[PDB]
Formats: sequence, structure tokens, C-alpha cells
Amino acid sequence: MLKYIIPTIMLMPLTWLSKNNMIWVNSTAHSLLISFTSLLLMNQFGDNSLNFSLLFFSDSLSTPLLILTMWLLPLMLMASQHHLSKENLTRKKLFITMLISLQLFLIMTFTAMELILFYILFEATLVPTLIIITRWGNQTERLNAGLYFLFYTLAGSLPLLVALIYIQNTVGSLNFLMLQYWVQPVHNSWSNVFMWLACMMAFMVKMPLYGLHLWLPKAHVEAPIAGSMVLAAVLLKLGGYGMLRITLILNPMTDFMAYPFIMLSLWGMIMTSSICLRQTDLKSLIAYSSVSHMALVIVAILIQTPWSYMGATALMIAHGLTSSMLFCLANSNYERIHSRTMILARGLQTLLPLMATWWLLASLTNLALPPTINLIGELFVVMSTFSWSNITIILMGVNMVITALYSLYMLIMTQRGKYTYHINNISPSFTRENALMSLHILPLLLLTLNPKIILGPLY
Amino acid sequence: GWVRPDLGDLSKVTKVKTDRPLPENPYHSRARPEPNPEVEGDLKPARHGSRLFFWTM
Ligand SMILES: CCCCCCCCCCCCCCCCCC(=O)OC[C@H](COP(=O)(O)OCCN)OC(=O)CCCCCCCCCCCCCCCCC
Ligand SMILES: CCCCCCCCCCCCCCCCCC(=O)OC[C@H](COP(=O)(O)OCCN)OC(=O)CCCCCCCCCCCCCCCCC
Repeated sequence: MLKYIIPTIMLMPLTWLSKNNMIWVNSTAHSLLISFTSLLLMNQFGDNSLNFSLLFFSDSLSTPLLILTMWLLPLMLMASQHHLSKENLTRKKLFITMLISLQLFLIMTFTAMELILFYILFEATLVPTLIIITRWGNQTERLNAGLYFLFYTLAGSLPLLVALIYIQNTVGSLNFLMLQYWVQPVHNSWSNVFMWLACMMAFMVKMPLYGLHLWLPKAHVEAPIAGSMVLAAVLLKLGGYGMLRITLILNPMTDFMAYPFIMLSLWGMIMTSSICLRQTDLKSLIAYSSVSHMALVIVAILIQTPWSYMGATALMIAHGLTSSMLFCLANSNYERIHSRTMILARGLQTLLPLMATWWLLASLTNLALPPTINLIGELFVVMSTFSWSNITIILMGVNMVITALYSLYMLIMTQRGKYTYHINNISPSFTRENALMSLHILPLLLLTLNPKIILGPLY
Repeated sequence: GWVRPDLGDLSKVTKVKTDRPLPENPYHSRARPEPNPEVEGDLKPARHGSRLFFWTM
């Protein structure tokens, strides 16, 4: 992984040593080159994972998450450089540095062989994320959002640290390959119940699990646009990636310990989907949409079937591109009208025709139109959950109806009807904005041609 | 015929002939506890390093 870690680190001197007026050009160009080389991680084998060294490895689960991560950095630089245009040079460079450091921690997080190396980098991502939210967020609420983000994550992750060290003392190793062969079944005792919760709650909070999600509508809404993109696209998926890994050592206890969290997710997805119908803040609506989608990933991971694991991997990738696109679309309106209220600016299809096409495509992927990879992931999860219990099709079916309703409600409210008379500063869409949207949707639809590369290790 | 000893004479350490055998265990000591086994041999580098969590050295 050093062929990706070292180039990522070099983005920092590149940013600091660049000419003042070339910081965005230079960092964007070279971050795209790194993203291009990440395609070499697609050398996956049917039986064995691609094991680089004692520290790092990549299998079909981490590889797509790595490619998404490295793809997101140039998109975030494009999304940020407009609203940071009046920031002074040194603070711009520090903003880019936080983004680079977050990428460094993420790519090492997804390839860490040892769960305690995974833990340190998994917590490490908090620091740059907190700084981005609180320093460069726009509203007073960013300070409160940072505290909710920080202490929800740590309340869960500190018990995880105790559990992981306990496992290493008992097994002798936290190396993930070793745990595949030395894993022992978990006896059903009270002490193992709390080991199970310690190993899972930190990941549940990051998903987020319904009930433990209050940090997300604060953090995702108060962050700057780059903060929201990475928060929704990648950082929510650390929880899914962590759960997909750690459930290996929790069988068979997951059979019954899953029930309370499956109920929270199956009912929670309907609750959060309903909330979207009455949200007044466009960014807040998009944030609650993420909670509903990640409820499917939680359920898929907990029922532990080959189909649910393929579906979960696809959804995580599909949601990452879609939710990031929606935040970027919402941000482009915000940079014009300087409000997040959804009813403020209406009929934007009349004033911004091409941008209204991006809204439509973003909405259709969000409601999982076939054959998008959003639908492929959702379908595979619904199939596996039907086998877990036929009755689940009712909750899955209702959620798909509600999801269509709020996805198109967002489209209709903002893009259709009559334009707001007094809003007269809706200038034409910039080339930058149009390129930013198409760099989300084009890869998303291309993956429909070759879905296997985002179906994970069970494929 | 008695001659008074000179200054310093009576404070000399002298040697005495005796048939009483030298006591073997005048303190009546128990047998001493056995020392712990010595650690011996050549010092070799630690196997795979510190072995602390993920560190490879
Ligand atoms: C294992 C599973 C985990 C998953 C479940 C996690 C559940 C969620 C946990 C939430 C933690 C608490 C809430 C954190 C959100 C941020 C708190 C906050 O912002 O409250 C604001 C409140 C107002 O006061 P203040 O902000 O100071 O006024 C302005 C001056 N700055 O500020 C205050 O009044 C002071 C707030 C102090 C609390 C700080 C947070 C500490 C949390 C750990 C509690 C420690 C408990 C130890 C007690 C042991 C003995 C019983
Ligand atoms: C809103 C806050 C958000 C945070 C949420 C935090 C969730 C934490 C949940 C922790 C609960 C963990 C369970 C601890 C109880 C002990 C578990 C246990 O060991 O019981 C074993 C037994 C298994 O039963 P059985 O399947 O029959 O055994 C195998 C034979 N077939 O036990 C069983 O019968 C299995 C059933 C256990 C689950 C009970 C479910 C209760 C009803 C659903 C509640 C949903 C969650 C409610 C959260 C509200 C919080 C205010």
C-alpha cells in the first residue's frame, strides 16, 4: 500500500510548495492521478486476498471502498474551492491538508491487517473531520455538531478498544488473516453478551443505527460541502466495513444478539424515510435519507448471508456516490441563494435546465431505479431478508414507496412549479459545477455495466 | 616473681590452645533456601521484535 500512501503524503508538500494561484490546480491534478493508479488494486483472486505485507492487505471488500475514497478527494477539492475563494492562502492550504490527511487515514484504515491498527486509524479520522466541521462550517450550530459527532463516536469506540485488547490476550493475535483460522465459537454467557456489544456498538453508532443517529443530522448539515461529501460517502462506511470484518469472530451469538438491532433498523428505516417527507431543510432531508439507506446495510450485515453481504457491499458504494452527488447538488443552490430551506427557491428547472437533469438523475439513483447499482444492492438485501423472514417484505416494500415519495418530492419542490419572483441572482451553472455532478453520476452508471467489481468478497 | 604487665599488654589479642571443638552451627541456622536458577546463554535478538500489537520491529 506504500504505492498509495507515499503519493498521498506528497500531496501535502505539493500543496504547500505550489504557487499561490495554483494550489487548486496542482492538488486536483495529482489527486486524480492517484485515483487512477488505485485501479491496480483490482487484482483480486477467487480464493485468496491480495496480501501485501505484515501491515496491509486488500480484498474485494476494501478495494472498492479504497477506489471510492481516492476518487472523492479531487471531487471535494472541486466542490470546496468556490466557497473558500476569499479565505487567506495559509488557511486554504490547511483546509486542503485536512482533506489529504483524512484520505491518508482512510486508505490505511481500509487495508489495515490488524484490528488494533484498524482501530487507531479508525479513530484517527475523527480529528481532521472535527476540524473541518468546526473551523470551516458556516453556522453557529457547527460547534454543537462537532461535539455530538465526537462524543457519540468515542462513547462507542472506547468499549471497542477494551474488547479488541481482550481478544488479543485470549486469541494471541488481532491479525485478520489469523483470526480467519483461529476463530472459536462464542459461548452464550453474560460476559460474551457485553463483548458482543463492545465489538459492535462503535460501528453501529457510525452507520448510524436508528436511535443512535442524532449526531448525523447535525454533523452532515453543519459541515462545509467537502465535509458532507466525505462524511456521507466514506465515513459512514467505516461502520459497515468494521461490522463486516468483526462479525467473523462473533458467531453464533449474532444469531440472537442481532434481533434488537434488526428491529431498530427495519422500523428505523421507515421512521427516517417518513421524516424526509416533512423536512424543511434540503441538506437535512438528504442527511436523513442516508440514515434510511444505511439501515439496510445494518440489517444485511446482521443476517450474515452471502446474498446480504453482496448487497451490503453494493449499497455502500452506490450510496456513497449518490449521497455525495445530492449534497453537491444542494450546495450549488445554496451558493446562489445562501439558504438551505427547500421551499425558498422553486422552479429552478426553468432557470437552470442542465442542472435540473443532474437533479433528476440523482433522484432516480436515490430511489433505486433498475438497473442502477443502487437497485442491485437494495434488491439483493431484500432477497436475503425475505429468506430470513418472509414478513420483512412488508417493511421493505413500504420503505421503497416512501423513498420514491421523498426523492421526487425534493425534485418537484425545488425544480418544478413557478420560480420565486424575488430571487433574481440565479446565474447560469458553472463548468465546474457541471463537471462536479457528472463525475459522480458517470462512474455510478458505468458500474452498472460491470457490477461484479463492487459486490465484495462473497461474489 | 610477678611482673606487672606494661602499658598496652592486657589489650592484646592473644591465641589460646583448646580441645573444645569449633562449633559447627553456633546460630542453629536452618538450611538456606535454594537460589533461583541462573539465567545463562548468549543474548539473541527478540523474535520478530517487540511483538507489540501491529509493530513489525
Ligand atoms: C457504548 C455505546 C455508545 C453509543 C451511545 C452513545 C450515547 C451518546 C452519548 C452522548 C454523550 C453526551 C452528549 C455529548 C454531546 C455534546 C454535549 C453538549 O454539547 O452539551 C452541551 C452542554 C451545555 O453546556 P456548555 O456547552 O458547556 O455551555 C456553553 C459553554 N461551552 O454541555 C454541558 O453542559 C457539559 C457536558 C458534559 C458532558 C460531556 C460529554 C461526556 C460524555 C461522557 C460522560 C461521562 C460519564 C462519567 C460518569 C461516571 C460516574 C457516573
Ligand atoms: C433507542 C436507543 C438506541 C440504542 C439501542 C441500544 C440497543 C442495545 C440492545 C442490547 C440488548 C442485548 C440483549 C441483552 C439481553 C441478553 C441476551 C441473551 O443472552 O438472551 C438470550 C435469549 C436468546 O433467545 P433464543 O433465540 O430463544 O436462544 C436460542 C434458541 N433459539 O434472548 C432472546 O430471547 C433474544 C432476544 C433479545 C432481544 C430482545 C429484543 C427486545 C424487543 C426489541 C427491542 C428493540 C430495541 C429497543 C430499544 C429501546 C431503547 C430505549
